[PDB]
Amino acid sequence: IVGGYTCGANTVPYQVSLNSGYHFCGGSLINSQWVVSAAHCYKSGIQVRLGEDNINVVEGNEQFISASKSIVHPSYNSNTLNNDIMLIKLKSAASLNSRVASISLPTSCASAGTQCLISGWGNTKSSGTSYPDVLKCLKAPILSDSSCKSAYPGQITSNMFCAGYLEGGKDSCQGDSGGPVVCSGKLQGIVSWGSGCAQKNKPGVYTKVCNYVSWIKQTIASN
Amino acid sequence: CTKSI
Ligand SMILES: [Ca+2]
Repeated sequence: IVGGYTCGANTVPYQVSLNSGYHFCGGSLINSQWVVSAAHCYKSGIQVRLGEDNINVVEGNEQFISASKSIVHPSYNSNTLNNDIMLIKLKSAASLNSRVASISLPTSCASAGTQCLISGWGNTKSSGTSYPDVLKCLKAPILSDSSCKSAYPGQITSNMFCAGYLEGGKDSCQGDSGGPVVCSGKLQGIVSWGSGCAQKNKPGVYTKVCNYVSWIKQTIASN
Repeated sequence: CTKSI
């Protein structure tokens, strides 16, 4: 997260870190056994780290739970990043508590201008790399589809939205992928992609979770 | 560009 702020430990209790011996993506806990992340975060060997704040220090409240299933959306296109959503089933249900909590899926899509919280342990620099220890947060609005498509012509599918800032300086960034964009208590987005990070006129692009709620529910229900 | 590490 570039241009964000330290969330505060466990203030984003649905934020998970996907770890493969290092934090590589975020995710969002959507129930005690399932995490939503980005399909492009798929890999083997995912350990979901819940309850994290400092991802480099065991501070307490962490639960590290292996992924038992990582379900990339069947129509994920790794070139266009359409359907950039993955569900991870935890090998065991997380113990939910104030620091490890699910986030609700949307019941409807969010409108442009909806303010959301994007969080992650991604790079905090728009140029160069600095990976934080602690979870970073960014309040960011969903941009209009027109602005999003203007920023990323031909690249924004109906399953994506832009959020953030066009003036630069505030965005999700590498290492934030898969993590949440939560708006009014609903997981509306998954950090997916963008042209660089926090670049002027290049807002973050996020998987539009509301388009996947049924898929998520159906997939969870069948797994 | 995807935002993974
Ligand atoms: Ca930790």
